[PDB]
Amino acid sequence: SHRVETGSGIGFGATVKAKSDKASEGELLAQVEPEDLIKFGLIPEFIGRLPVVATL
Amino acid sequence: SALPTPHEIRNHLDDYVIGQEQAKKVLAVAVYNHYKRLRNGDTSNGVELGKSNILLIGPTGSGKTLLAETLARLLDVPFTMADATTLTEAGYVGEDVENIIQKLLQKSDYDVQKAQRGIVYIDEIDKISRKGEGVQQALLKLIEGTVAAVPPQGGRKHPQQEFLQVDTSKILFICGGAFAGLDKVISHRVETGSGIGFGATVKAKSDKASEGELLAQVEPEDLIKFGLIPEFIGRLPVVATLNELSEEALIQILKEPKNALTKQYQALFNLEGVDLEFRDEALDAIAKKAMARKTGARGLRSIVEAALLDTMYDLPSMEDVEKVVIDESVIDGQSEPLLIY
Amino acid sequence: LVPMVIEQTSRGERSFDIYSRLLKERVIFLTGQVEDHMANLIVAQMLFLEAENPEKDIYLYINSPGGVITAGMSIYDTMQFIKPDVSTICMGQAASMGAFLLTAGAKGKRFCLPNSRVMIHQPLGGYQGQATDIEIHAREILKVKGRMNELMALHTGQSLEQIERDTERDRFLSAPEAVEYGLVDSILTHRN
Amino acid sequence: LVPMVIEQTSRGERSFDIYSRLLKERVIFLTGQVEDHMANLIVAQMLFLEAENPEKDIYLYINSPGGVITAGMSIYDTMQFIKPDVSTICMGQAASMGAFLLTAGAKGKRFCLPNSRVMIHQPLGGYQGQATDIEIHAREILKVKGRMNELMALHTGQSLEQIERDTERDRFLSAPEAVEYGLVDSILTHRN
Amino acid sequence: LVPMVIEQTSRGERSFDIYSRLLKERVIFLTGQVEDHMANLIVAQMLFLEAENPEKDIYLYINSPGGVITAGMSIYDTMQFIKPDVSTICMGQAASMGAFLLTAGAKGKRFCLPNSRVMIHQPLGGYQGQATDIEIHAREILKVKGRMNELMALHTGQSLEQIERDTERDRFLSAPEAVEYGLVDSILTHRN
Ligand SMILES: Nc1ncnc2c1ncn2[C@@H]1O[C@H](COP(=O)(O)OP(=O)(O)O)[C@@H](O)[C@H]1O
Repeated sequence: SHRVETGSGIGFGATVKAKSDKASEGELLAQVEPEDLIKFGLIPEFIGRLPVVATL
Repeated sequence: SALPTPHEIRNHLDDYVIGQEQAKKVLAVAVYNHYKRLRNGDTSNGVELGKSNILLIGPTGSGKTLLAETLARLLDVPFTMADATTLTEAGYVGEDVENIIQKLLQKSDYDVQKAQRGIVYIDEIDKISRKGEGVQQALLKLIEGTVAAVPPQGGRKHPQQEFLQVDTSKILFICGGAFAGLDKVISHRVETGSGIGFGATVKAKSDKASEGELLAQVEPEDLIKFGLIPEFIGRLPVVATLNELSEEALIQILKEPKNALTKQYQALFNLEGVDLEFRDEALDAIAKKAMARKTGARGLRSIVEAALLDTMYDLPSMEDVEKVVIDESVIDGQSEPLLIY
Repeated sequence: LVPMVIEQTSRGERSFDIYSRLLKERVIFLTGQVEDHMANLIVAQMLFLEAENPEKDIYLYINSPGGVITAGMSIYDTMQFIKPDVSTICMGQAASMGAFLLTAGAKGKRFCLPNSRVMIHQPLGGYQGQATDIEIHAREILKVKGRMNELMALHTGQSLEQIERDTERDRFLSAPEAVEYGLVDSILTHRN
Repeated sequence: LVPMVIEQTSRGERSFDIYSRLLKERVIFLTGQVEDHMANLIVAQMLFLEAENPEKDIYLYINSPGGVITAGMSIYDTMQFIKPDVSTICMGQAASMGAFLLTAGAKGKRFCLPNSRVMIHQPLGGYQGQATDIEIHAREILKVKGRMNELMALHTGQSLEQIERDTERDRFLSAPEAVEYGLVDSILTHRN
Repeated sequence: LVPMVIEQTSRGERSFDIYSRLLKERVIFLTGQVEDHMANLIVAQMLFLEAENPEKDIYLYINSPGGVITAGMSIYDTMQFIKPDVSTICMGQAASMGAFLLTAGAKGKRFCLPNSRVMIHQPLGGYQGQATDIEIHAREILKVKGRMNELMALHTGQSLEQIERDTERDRFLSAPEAVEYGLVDSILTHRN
């Protein structure tokens, strides 16, 4: 989300308040990128050895 | 086995790396020297030739690790890497710096000659700066020569009973990192010191060259403002800057490199008897998608794979198909590659 | 008393004021009468926010009874000069300068709350002295009125003549009526 | 002088203000006469609280003798806009503006102390000038009067006619009486 | 009241004031009536910036209705004395002293926003006392009038005679008209 989160965090309708509110789950996981795995705590070499990823 | 001249090293490096012309020359002589000396122990005098470390200051997904990896492949020598953020001072739970020596020897296949002619690649040097300092103090010595006790474990548990000591004064330490913010520091020293205001210069014109040209003007003082202790900078005499990959670069990277993604998919489809083409229109659009999501060069695989996933699932179960022409609409998901047989 | 808030980050926890915390989210508050000191503060915030990201929108919450035209124009010029679009939201009251600054936002990003009130009128002023000096000041304020009406007609879309007649005296407009007049583009009633 | 309190957690000790500490617990204080400066402060707190947890309820303590209509509507619109429910608790007194923001809380989450006092009346105002200008302001305030009564009837569940007759003059309602009128749902006496 | 901001760098995080943060970027704000106290503060800012880098330009944003002559001339002499060039930007309003400090900036670096007003007039004064004392003060203010006009003609490029007639009474000038007179060199409307 943080990678694909654009706009402010606090404010009126213009701002996106969906942060906590659960709307969709598979949608975000489907657009997963190796860059995201880095933040999660996975060394680049390891995530670079697994090119394919299957979201369930 | 005469070492490859700098020109040869550069010409070949271009094949697998598009751009970074200045850094290519820097990393060409630096290695030509680091090995020209090792192969000549004496100097027809009493001189004792030293070592010159390389500091690769470039942006993310620019080809820092690739250059270090592809440069080692031109020759036949070991290659290792690390991560500065995974190290800590002594006395703490954090992994010790000596551990890096262990990994280096393992890749060397339990040998000293090879390990002595190895090219370690520290990374993520940034973010361990002042307010960090302790971790930079330990590395400060290893990079400029130090004997270290190598735990005897591995091939036949390393029979040598002297912990297989290794001199760390012949290992080319290519310490890289993406110094996020240095561009601003340099701008305040080489141009107007106003970043905010009606007369300042806000970077919103998609000037990807700005970071590259700014970094080229880097000086040691600029690194001091970044946090890097003066001693560490002195240990790294050579500095090579990398530019920011633009849309044109990515387009070239998809076709020009010998191991280009396009060629890879073309090779597997040729094994099935079907040909594959990539319209230039499709290629530029793919590049724009990467910049939009800032995925970088690493995200190219994901984009092309997603567009060819369905295709791969149907090609082996079909007959008479002998050619495919990927169009601009295929990648976005609004079309399906036409099968013209 | 302004309450404090904690922001959790990688380096740790950072303390911020309620107003400063919202400034980090590109939110500027325009409260009270418009004066030189207050206007310069808003200008500094706009210029500051532009540097971090010139492509992110800026939100300006307007709740004011009005003010001096000179100070307001400083904010208006700054809004149009900076690259990022400025979104204006009306909460409570919006007077002559508040409404002028409210309709000066980016087309399609001018919002208003359902129970908000918008007022527009002609400029006020005066001068005491010789007739020659009065003539100079009289012509000066007249040009300002024409210059303000021209800008109001541009953003709202109404004709210059209509803006002139409607601004001869105080004109109160609600959120729906404001949309018809063109002072705002949408009304925010409920989240999403 | 506001006292300083300590919050113990497994992150480090942090000294907070009595009001700021309660803000972390979704508690907002509405004290004194309602005006633009304090109204914008309450609005900022509401927008900040929904960012931390837009599902948890927000508590608003109301002890005020009333205030400006525009300032209060800013808070009312913000309350009904944010996703989380706003729980209103009346301690001390709640006047015209305080009562409007009290009954504007989430249904079933409006509370009042046993000795609290509530008051409701029509809006006040006035204007000095030309007759033509007086008619403009006279019609504007009348629209507000009707608009406030309509909203009051919606939340209280009473008829628009009853509200107009009762709000013609000052009407004092105790906590037990406010429950029958609909301004509140229950009364808090002891911690059960 | 004044918002706070943070500057993230490799070294760490530093909390800065909105006005102090802009000072690092060589930006000085001249807001409100000119006086000795505010003028001294501006002078200190100029001298401090000169010490940091005597080769980088300094930006001065002018929005003021005028003030004391002595306080203003202190800034003028300080701008010309320091080696760095001082760029002046007119925002909203520039009165007699504000306009004198606007045209006093470095050539080619005097800017003005499109919706801005500039006023110039002869200095004001007075004195009560003996006749012989009035003659001394009366003769002194006349020198200031001529001395100031000589500087305006030098920076603007006009003739002393033209300045005398124009400054006899209040003369309002817009941004386009100021460029013709030479008070400013360019108009800033949009970035790039
Ligand atoms: N010039 C280039 N040519 C080919 N591939 C590149 C180039 N630049 C980056 N890449 C791609 O990026 C990846 C390596 O990124 P890298 O440069 O190591 O990032 P960082 O510099 O942040 O460590 C490789 O998978 C490689 O294919």
